[PDB]
Amino acid sequence: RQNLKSTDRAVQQMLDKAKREGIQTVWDRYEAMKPQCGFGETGLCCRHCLQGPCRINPFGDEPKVGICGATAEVIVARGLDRSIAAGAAGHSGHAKHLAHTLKKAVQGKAASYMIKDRTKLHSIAKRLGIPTEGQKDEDIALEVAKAALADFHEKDTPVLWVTTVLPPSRVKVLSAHGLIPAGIDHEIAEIMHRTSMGCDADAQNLLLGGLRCSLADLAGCYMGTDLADILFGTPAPVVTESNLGVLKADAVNVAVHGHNPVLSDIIVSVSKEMENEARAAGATGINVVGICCTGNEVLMRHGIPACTHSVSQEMAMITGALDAMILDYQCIQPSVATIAECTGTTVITTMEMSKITGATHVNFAEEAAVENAKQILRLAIDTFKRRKGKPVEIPNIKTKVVAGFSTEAIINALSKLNANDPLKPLIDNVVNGNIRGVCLFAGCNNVKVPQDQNFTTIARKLLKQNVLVVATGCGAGALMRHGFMDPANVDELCGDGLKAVLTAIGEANGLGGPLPPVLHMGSCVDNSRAVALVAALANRLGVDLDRLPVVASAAEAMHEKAVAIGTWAVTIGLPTHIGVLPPITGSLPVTQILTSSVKDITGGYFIVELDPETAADKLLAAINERRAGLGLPW
Amino acid sequence: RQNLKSTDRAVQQMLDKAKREGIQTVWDRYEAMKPQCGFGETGLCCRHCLQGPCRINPFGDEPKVGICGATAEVIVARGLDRSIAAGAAGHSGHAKHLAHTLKKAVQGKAASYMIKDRTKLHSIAKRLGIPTEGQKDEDIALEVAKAALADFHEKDTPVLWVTTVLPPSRVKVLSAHGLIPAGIDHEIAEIMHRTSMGCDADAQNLLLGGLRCSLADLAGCYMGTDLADILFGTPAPVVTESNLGVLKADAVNVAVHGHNPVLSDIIVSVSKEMENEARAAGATGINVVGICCTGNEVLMRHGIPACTHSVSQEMAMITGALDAMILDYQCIQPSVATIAECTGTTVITTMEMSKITGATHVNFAEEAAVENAKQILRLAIDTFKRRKGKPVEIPNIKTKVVAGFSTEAIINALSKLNANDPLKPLIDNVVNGNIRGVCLFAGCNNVKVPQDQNFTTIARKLLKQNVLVVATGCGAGALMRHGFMDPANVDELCGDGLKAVLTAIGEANGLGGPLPPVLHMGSCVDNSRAVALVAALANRLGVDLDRLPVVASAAEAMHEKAVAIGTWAVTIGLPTHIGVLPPITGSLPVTQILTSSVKDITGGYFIVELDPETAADKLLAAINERRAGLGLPW
Ligand code: SF4
Ligand code: SF4
Ligand code: FES
Ligand code: FES
Ligand SMILES: [Fe+3]
Ligand SMILES: [Fe+3]
Repeated sequence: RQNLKSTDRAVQQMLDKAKREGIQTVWDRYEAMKPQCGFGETGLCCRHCLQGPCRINPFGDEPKVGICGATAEVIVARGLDRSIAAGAAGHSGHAKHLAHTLKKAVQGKAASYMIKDRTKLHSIAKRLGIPTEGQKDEDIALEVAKAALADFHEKDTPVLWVTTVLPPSRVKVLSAHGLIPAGIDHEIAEIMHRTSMGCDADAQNLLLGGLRCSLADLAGCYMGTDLADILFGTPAPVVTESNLGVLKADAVNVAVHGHNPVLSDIIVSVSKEMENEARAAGATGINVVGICCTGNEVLMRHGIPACTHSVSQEMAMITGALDAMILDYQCIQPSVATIAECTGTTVITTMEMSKITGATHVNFAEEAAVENAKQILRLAIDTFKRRKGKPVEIPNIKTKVVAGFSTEAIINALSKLNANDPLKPLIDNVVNGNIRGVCLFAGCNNVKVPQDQNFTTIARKLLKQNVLVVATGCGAGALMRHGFMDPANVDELCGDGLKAVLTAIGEANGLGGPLPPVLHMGSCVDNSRAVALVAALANRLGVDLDRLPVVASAAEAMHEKAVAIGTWAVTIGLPTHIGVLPPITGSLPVTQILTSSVKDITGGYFIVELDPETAADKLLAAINERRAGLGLPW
Repeated sequence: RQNLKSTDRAVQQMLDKAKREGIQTVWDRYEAMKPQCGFGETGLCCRHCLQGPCRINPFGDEPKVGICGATAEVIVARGLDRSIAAGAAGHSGHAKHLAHTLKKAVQGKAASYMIKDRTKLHSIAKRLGIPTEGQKDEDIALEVAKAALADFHEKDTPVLWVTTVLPPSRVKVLSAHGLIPAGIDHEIAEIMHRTSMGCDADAQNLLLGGLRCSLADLAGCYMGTDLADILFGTPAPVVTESNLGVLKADAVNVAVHGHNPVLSDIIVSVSKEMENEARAAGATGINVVGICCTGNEVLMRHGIPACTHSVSQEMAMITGALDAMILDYQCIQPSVATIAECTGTTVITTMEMSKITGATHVNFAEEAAVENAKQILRLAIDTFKRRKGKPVEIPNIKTKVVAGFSTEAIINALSKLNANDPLKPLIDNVVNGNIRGVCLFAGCNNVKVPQDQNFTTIARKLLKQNVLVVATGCGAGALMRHGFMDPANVDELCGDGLKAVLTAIGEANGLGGPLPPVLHMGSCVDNSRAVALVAALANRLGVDLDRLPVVASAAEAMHEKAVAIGTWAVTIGLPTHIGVLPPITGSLPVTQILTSSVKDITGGYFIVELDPETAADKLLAAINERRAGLGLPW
């Protein structure tokens, strides 16, 4: 039964096709891996030196300790810290790329890029303390780019993409515990050092370092969103579609996959100039579709329809209609390069540090972006021509998606109810119980969990209990593909209080109907937008984030990046659910820190719960405990 | 039989004591780990996301590929790259600490530190291009410290502690392959990114990134040596002793253990001012002894005797006479904190990012170094008092050690034969066959190998074949403890040609006898001194390093740092032996790159050989192939 693999009907249909065609999928590779190693599952394995591999039995007799003397506590904490550092390295590497792109753009070195959002640029400069009065925009932008790059290393200030984005009282709590990062790449390196053999060997000390590195990840996320908004525009509400039915047999279908809008944004613009060239080849046009975060980026800004996400990404190929898959980095199953031989798809890498054996590599340079995009799209057009006459099987399955809810857009929507105190109508409805609290869904799909099952099960229970639900990344992807971003489903999905608020906001925005059930706040770096919203609420209320009825759920987490995000959610003060097991259960002391005693440090805490109906109850309890702490009914 | 555990008789004696006293050692923890996991041993395990753990059978049936599609090639290369990045993070973290210390010293913020080697400071400034004429030393030093810190991040120049230390022709080869690092912490982060899930998935591309990150490690090593020489003095020839017999029952015995001379150098100086305070407590004085690299640092500069190294570090404690073990970071078995409860030793950590549960922590600040050192040494004095009346068992085993052969010191010794062309007498004797070639022994001991057995077996064979042998780190430690640094053993150990050269140099230096059989070039960062010597020889000859009859051997390697060092030795052009299995054999394509096709990229290559008599033959063949390529007899 394909329903045990994915709850998405389009994915189920393509799983049937892959099976009859003998094309191995992620689910088949998972089945072939079972049973998985219990040492790795519990975190009780270490390969940090050539005396290893070392392992510790979770229970029973020897081995009980690593060869060097490393305890279970130490081994588990060191492994977790390296995962946080790896996640930080990815989000902040993405941000660094955008900083260099902005710098090039304003220095005259990359004319395909420009300041598109001047309002965003000036507001970021003001937040950072960079003067704007009497300065040319290009000079302000150069200073912002230089400040972004300076946050990667030690200097006379800490990381400003932490200290300028959280309220002073939160920064103070963190500073008292030594948790403010000194530099993003500095912290990543310090983790790698401290976790190497014969260094840090105290679980609490190790985990404090991990919390600090998670804040370096947050800075990378926030910097990425900031810079992408300057370069490509801050999102506003947009209407599009999702799921495999957005592919079109009669078009050149091009997926943008990976992460950085420096690549996907140009593919979108250049594809429109090439419509007549695609038509000369017998297509109707070029149909750009999204996969994973770079898909979210172009969905949020341009309404490009999302094809699929995360674990099911191979299924777009199995249709037979995917002419090209254009990749930068992160979250791309390398299986795509071999599946392409069977499906005909042209898989194209573009970044020097992210190649896949068997894929075609087209170097992308920001200095030649338009030229490089045309070379890529001409490969896609050629591939379309080669499938002239082949039947394709595109499931006729799609949902309507309203998205584009940046924090600026949410504030603007609320301002239609209260022009000069936009956050107040949200707060009023929390106080009166029409909004019980807020839950951010974030993160990936994971082959261990039937695809989307945790996201939808938890979201349904929260929505019925009047929780305002926001989402990013492939959590937003799951919810969009199951109709949670279609305002036509508000009546079915939402409790009466939440429906009343979504309707009041929507009617004030001229929609004649509500906002959607779930607000799509963007890509995974755009988890930083949720931070901006929550920090703005905390500041408006004069309380810290750990007193707000706000929770997060990485319900189906996979990537090291999702571990980093969950960790900074805890660090900034949120109850944070994770719906898969991180490799921590082999140490009860480490588990106790992450799920309990960190409350006394940051006010946040992990909630590890694999059963989604139980997870929803635990998330509601966390929200309601925060309501009670504010003196509110619940 | 303790000879299967260690070839060091003092270690054997303490293993007997530990056994009868029920104190578990590293060897016992290794026995309890057997059989070790074959997936980890071969590199065929991945835990880079929460879909894992993934494994690949080396041979047979499924699993054959990771869940995301990662091949054996990819998994092996990604794991290796993360080990290189971790090694870079340690050596360069050490260097960064020294850069901040020098900066503080010359800004008036840390008066226990100063410019001790003004000649070294000016020569480093000249090498970097920093002007010195008409500048105050403190201003030159501030500029050098600032340049050191700038090499950690991207800027308008590549990493100068690579490009200014290798000859232009070598830099050109590396640059053509994209291998020059852009910034030290930048490269570490880029490795962590590219090796995270769904990123780089091409073995050759991954390994090129690893070679580049290994050059970031080299820069950290060279920067560490440079800055420590400025602050603490460039080594010159010194005579001391090694092995456990350097402990003294009637003294306060204090081991300095870990890595950074910012800590050990001050412990040495302050201990002398506290002699009368130790005597009031009934001791003869404070006897500072070394373990691991920080021991090597104070041995090289001050003649502090070395107690033990690497795998046998617990044995110093088992004597019952070790009153304190003063730690900073790296290579410290965390077992020491629990062994201390049985032996009475006071284990003291000092660095915020390297704590050990159960050890006493005394924060060390460079701004208060002397005060903090006295607090630490008073704990040691108190511990001595508590063992009044307890028998101790110090093996009466020690060797004489001549050390202090910095590259400056080697050039100066050679200059007694040829004042204005000091390298020429060395080259002349290579040409005439009195010196067959040069071999650098480097790296750790590893519990899998009977301690020291590979270092001594290989060195004996090379010395008899007239190879000039230099050593660093715990390879120098092994050789010193077995008499290879005592000039009285030249007749026994050295071939006639090598004896003739060591005698000619020694007699010209007024010794009435030879240089020692092996030249101790210092700590592990001081592998950079061997680079300086080899680069100077290459420059004098007008050839690149990959034409010289110079090889390296990490004969008993353990730490991620040793993997990084071996990798940069290959990258700079050396045949590089490793005497333990790195986790690569699960991929034949990766093994073939590292042992064969990298020759076409850098001219260097790994020689993986666990049998030391065979390794010696392979190293001699590599030397002789280089002689033949220069047209020399062999
Ligand atoms: S660091 Fe310690 S626990 Fe890890 S592999 Fe090495 S000896 Fe084993
Ligand atoms: S990155 Fe790929 S091979 Fe590694 S644990 Fe995740 S699914 Fe498995
Ligand atoms: S023993 Fe299986 S993850 Fe290491
Ligand atoms: S399966 Fe043993 S190292 Fe992972
Ligand atoms: Fe993502
Ligand atoms: Fe060392």
